[PDB]
Amino acid sequence: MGPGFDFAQAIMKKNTVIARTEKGEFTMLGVYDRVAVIPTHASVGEIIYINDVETRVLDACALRDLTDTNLEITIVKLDRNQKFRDIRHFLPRCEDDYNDAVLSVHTSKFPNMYIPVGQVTNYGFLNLGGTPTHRILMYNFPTRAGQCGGVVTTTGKVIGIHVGGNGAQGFAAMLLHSYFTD
Repeated sequence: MGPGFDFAQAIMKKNTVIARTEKGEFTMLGVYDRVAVIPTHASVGEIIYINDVETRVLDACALRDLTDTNLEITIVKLDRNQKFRDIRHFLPRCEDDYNDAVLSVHTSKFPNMYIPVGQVTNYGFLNLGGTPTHRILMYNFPTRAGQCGGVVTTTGKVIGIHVGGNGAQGFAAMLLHSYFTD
């Protein structure tokens, strides 16, 4: 409808796949080459389904901060025959608050879904499903089961991936440029 949804759509159409693990279907953001991200609660193994095709996982790393606290981001390298468009220049360098964000989801259940979630707070610490978690972004939208792995954007920036909610608020793990240096 506007430049927010325009930027979100541009990311969804070229930089997302549908990932299936034994824990369900997730929106999965491709970042560069064969490297993507997914919530750590997806429990990625040696094999994953990418758009319903059996795919070997070449590497997977559940990120933690230097306090050894969960970040809820898993970086996955896929044995795929095709690279993602490199979107690392759209990643923030620092932890921040944002205005006017969009959460975008693409699964079998929720194809072509875009949610204007509004103001995003640098919330920080969250007890997420019983697990102490750092670098959490919060937005005041009643997000539901099916939205995990959803991409949070502003005009010009890819800022996080949706990892949970409490029925009134939704929570995203930050994406930082420093996670994807090579």
